[PDB]
Amino acid sequence: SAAQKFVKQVIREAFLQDASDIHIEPRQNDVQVRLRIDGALRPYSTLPKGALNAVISVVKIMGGLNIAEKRLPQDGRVRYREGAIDVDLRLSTLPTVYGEKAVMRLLKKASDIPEIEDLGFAPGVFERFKEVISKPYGIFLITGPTGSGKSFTTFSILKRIATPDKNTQTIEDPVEYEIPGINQTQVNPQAGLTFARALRAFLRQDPDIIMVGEIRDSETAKIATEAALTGHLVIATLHTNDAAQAITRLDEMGVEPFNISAALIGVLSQRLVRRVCEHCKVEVKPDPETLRRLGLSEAEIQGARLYKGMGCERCGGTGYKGRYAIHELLVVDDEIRHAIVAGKSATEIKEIARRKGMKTLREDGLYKALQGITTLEEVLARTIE
Amino acid sequence: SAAQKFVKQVIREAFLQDASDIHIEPRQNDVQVRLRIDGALRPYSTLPKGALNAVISVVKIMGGLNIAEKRLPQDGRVRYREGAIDVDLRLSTLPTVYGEKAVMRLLKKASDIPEIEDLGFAPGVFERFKEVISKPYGIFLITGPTGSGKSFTTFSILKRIATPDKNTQTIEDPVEYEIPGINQTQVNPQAGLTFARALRAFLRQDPDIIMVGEIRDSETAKIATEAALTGHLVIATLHTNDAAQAITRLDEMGVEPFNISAALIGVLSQRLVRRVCEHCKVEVKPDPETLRRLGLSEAEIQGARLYKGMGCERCGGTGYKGRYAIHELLVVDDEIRHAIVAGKSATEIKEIARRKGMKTLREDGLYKALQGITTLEEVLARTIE
Amino acid sequence: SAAQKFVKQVIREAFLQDASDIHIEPRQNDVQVRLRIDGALRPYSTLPKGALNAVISVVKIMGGLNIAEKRLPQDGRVRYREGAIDVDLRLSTLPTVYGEKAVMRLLKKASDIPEIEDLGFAPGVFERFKEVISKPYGIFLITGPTGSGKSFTTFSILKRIATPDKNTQTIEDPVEYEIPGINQTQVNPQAGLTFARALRAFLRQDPDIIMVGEIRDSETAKIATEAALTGHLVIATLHTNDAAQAITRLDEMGVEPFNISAALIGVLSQRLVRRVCEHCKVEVKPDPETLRRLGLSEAEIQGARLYKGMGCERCGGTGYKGRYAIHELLVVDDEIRHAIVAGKSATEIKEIARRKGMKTLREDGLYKALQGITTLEEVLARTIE
Ligand SMILES: Nc1ncnc2c1ncn2[C@@H]1O[C@H](COP(=O)(O)OP(=O)(O)OP(O)(O)=S)[C@@H](O)[C@H]1O
Ligand SMILES: Nc1ncnc2c1ncn2[C@@H]1O[C@H](COP(=O)(O)OP(=O)(O)OP(O)(O)=S)[C@@H](O)[C@H]1O
Ligand SMILES: Nc1ncnc2c1ncn2[C@@H]1O[C@H](COP(=O)(O)OP(=O)(O)OP(O)(O)=S)[C@@H](O)[C@H]1O
Ligand SMILES: [Zn+2]
Ligand SMILES: [Zn+2]
Ligand SMILES: [Zn+2]
Repeated sequence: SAAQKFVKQVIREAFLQDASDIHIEPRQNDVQVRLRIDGALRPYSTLPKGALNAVISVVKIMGGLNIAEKRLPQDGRVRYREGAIDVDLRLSTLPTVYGEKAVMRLLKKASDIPEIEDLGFAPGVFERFKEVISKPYGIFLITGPTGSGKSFTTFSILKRIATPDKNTQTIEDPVEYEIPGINQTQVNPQAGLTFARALRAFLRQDPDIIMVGEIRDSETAKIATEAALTGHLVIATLHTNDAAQAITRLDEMGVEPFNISAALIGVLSQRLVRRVCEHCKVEVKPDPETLRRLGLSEAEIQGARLYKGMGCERCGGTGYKGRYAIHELLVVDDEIRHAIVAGKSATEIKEIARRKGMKTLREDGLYKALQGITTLEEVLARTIE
Repeated sequence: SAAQKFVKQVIREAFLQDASDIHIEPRQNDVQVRLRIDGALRPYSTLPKGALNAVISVVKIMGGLNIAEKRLPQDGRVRYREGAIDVDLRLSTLPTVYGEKAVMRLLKKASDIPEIEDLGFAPGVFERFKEVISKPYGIFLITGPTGSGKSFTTFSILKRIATPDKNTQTIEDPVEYEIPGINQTQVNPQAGLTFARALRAFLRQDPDIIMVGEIRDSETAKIATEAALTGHLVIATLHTNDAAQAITRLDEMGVEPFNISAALIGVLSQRLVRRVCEHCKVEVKPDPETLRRLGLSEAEIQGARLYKGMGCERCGGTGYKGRYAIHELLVVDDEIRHAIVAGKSATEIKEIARRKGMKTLREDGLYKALQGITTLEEVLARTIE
Repeated sequence: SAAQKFVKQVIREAFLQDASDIHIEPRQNDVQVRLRIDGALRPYSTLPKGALNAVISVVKIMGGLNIAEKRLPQDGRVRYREGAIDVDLRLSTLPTVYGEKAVMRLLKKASDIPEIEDLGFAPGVFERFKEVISKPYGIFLITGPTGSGKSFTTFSILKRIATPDKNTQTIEDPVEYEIPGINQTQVNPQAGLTFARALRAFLRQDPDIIMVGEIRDSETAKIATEAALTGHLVIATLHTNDAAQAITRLDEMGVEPFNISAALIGVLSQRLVRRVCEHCKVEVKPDPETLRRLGLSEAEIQGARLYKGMGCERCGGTGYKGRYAIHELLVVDDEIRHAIVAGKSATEIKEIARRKGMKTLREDGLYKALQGITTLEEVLARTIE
């Protein structure tokens, strides 16, 4: 067909450019198609309004979606294959004013998961991070907004840690990609298999490592914490702007600070900044007023260099190509446990940690921005500085 | 054709007078016709009682309603075109003791939606408003009664922030304006497309900005907060007499307070006041004693220029033409976060917010009455403070 | 049948090596079986993928699990006896991506039933325990999670109170031990001999002490309570984490509040906590804030020491050797009854009880931990939320 011919090419072009998502959107007069690359959407094509139905058909067919239904959202999955390329897609259709909208999400593979040496950790923090994950039990929290690289990190860790002498059990919503040598369980709300329900079962499963996909309940916060106290390694995900507030979040979710204190081994706060395109990279001579505001001594200010991409055909005008990770790693020690009990605020916990040598998201992004890995713009945007 | 001539004229006059609604009311010995202008009903004309059924007939033909049925309400939509007039009309017929009443609403378009610079924000509030909508994720609430300008503000915001690198998704009941650049979806009961069912689907649609037209049920209030939590920007409308009560209401609706404190960027409480007609505008010497019980200081009573419109042909005698918005903008910071958890009252929150810089509705009203934008009574009639 | 033979061989080999746990894990092309020996998982054997369901059915029948239910976790206990192979198995089935995973833990072979003086009650709590179980009649509830030591405690009580001048009748699912001096009846669902059917018969068997293995009906709860009212002593097992919630549990099962208030002598809640290896004990300097937060008085904090096992040859790798029980004893008085009728919450009731001097599991666990019986972390794990 011609609609079949379009879906093949847009998926192929997405796989070739490492696009995260494909948006097929009807509008007043046309159909716009967009690709998400490096977290940001780009224009790809524009179709005649009549093209919409046939295209939606091709997509819905791939995922076993009902062509008859156009009044309700639908959800499908397809293992898509075209000679060279092989990728799973999650298809989503949504009724819109101008007709159904389709979104195709290209899922990653276990192949794609990095080793912990290739995460982007600075030299000093890397050795601390290597240490905290090597502990035999406790709970290690990874926090940040969606698209922060949190899953990539958690599985990077599990890739180094889940050896055959251990049981590695995972609760996930959904399971994105299957990992060899660990046990994975998928949340099933229709059946009633919730995060809290599966976690309770894990305790009956002789676990060694438990991966909690996401902590939203009080209930899962307690069980995840109880697994930790029981003597297991717990890797879980929380949604917090900061490392320290993960401590306060657990308190508000109802974990008493003495439980938190006896189980929390460390918190990692992750954000994902965009990487300056190499072809169109250009030095910008910077601004002493910022750098001043992130109290970089005025000895490290005129030594400092900053960079931006200019936009070229090789980055679609973006000035960016690929992404990089920035890290705020809070390691729990004997001065911090005491501050968790006694009830210090997140701000107070953080000043202690920083005074021990914790680098913040800002301070990390900046160190990477002074290498031209990313722009100062991107750093202040994803964090708050 | 005489009834056709009347309907033709009254829509023409409503159009030119910026009239929300036309009211055609059967009364004991006549028919009364009123225009709502600036939110206030206004006498337009009187018809002789035996002319009712001809006029209702014209109105029904326009919206394709049944003439035979006079015992049950009816509803229609017409795209009205006469001369240079192009308006969408919503038609309502309803049996009353003296016959059927008719209401025709004149609908606005996307072109009527202002730029955020033209929303009427005081300069100190406007800079904070801007910093609130420019955040990457979180939930921002716009509260107040119907006809307060909630939608105008919402889309004004989306005009500035729904840039083409982002997915901007809408759920609405109904979709009012057709907006370029964004994706809109309408609630559909008959198909089972709830607010909550739509919103659940949005989370598999790779969204950046989410707009929830109205939060009515407890489930929708939870999913929108969740979506904010995970890393999405959410703009939603709520009904509260006060900015602080939007916090409390989410609580009452079932949202975990730790989730509220975590996701909430801010609240905007809004009303509409009437502008002083400036063909009537006559300066009025303020009464200091009355301006003192109203919490204004001695400095503010100086530099106070009050006005009242002495009715004219252009303002229909009311002394007012046009409307203006008054604002109460709660910006969430850490102290408001700690008070949201720990279950402080709305009154407690409010006093925190003010101490931190928030102007109440009354205060923003008074401030603009001293600029002669509006009059004192309008401020007092639109604010219980 | 080939499946049945495999399961018998694995349990045989686990038994003989003294393996802790047996793991049957589906994989992508493979069903992998692992044994945990001396703390580590070792590879036992590999089964083809198409053998998975056959094996899972075998182990489900052994633990009385549902074969049909494949998308929820299940749990059962089994006593495996084939020849010299005699071992209590805890069975756990977990839904995973490649199918159901089954885990079987080999339980430490049950020790002989002790005197109530060796159950490990605190000195003060013990005097109350002794006083509750001396009562001539009424119902005494023993409650807690699976493997709490419930059955072990009830038979220890029966060891003391079941005297030859009394008839002591027992309804069990199933019968575990072989105690002299008493009469024991096992539930036969096949024959129609239910918990409730037996309990009505017991009232025609002239009893003195009745023991119900489990209350999981309304009718059983109602008959057991009725038996307590007429003037029989009833020891019964519930599965509630909190002692005070066990009262609410009976109300949910339909027992009239006034029959609960008149019959309930008290409720025992217990946990099993791992014990520190004596040959390996070290002193830990505890944190005053933590102790304070756990309700310890300033006098007690003064010379408080805590203990940990470092890992010793005697205790394998872990610093723990054997178990000990912690207790929470709710003794019903006149005030409690008044709360039950016109029912206050389990929270209020627990408050009242604590005000009358009732020790909590954590408080009980703490003091035992303060003596070196166990670690705080073991105590915190079994008392969380
Ligand atoms: N360290 C990294 N360096 C560069 N790119 C990365 C890195 N980690 C992740 N990415 C990319 O960014 C995307 C974000 O993926 P994720 O790791 O899932 O982030 P996440 O949203 O925090 O994970 P979730 O939502 O908890 S399942 C990945 O698909 C990769 O394309
Ligand atoms: N800032 C403003 N200044 C002056 N007039 C305004 C302003 N905002 C809105 N209006 C007028 O007031 C009318 C009602 O505003 P809306 O925003 O549509 O009402 P709303 O009830 O607050 O929100 P809804 O219920 O979702 S339409 C608009 O149609 C305009 O005519
Ligand atoms: N106070 C105790 N100290 C040491 N070990 C105990 C104690 N109580 C029980 N145990 C042992 O731990 C196991 C406890 O099992 P039970 O006493 O049967 O518990 P239970 O509460 O009946 O569990 P369920 O739900 O009936 S399977 C038994 O093997 C006991 O031998
Ligand atoms: Zn470039
Ligand atoms: Zn005028
Ligand atoms: Zn030891």
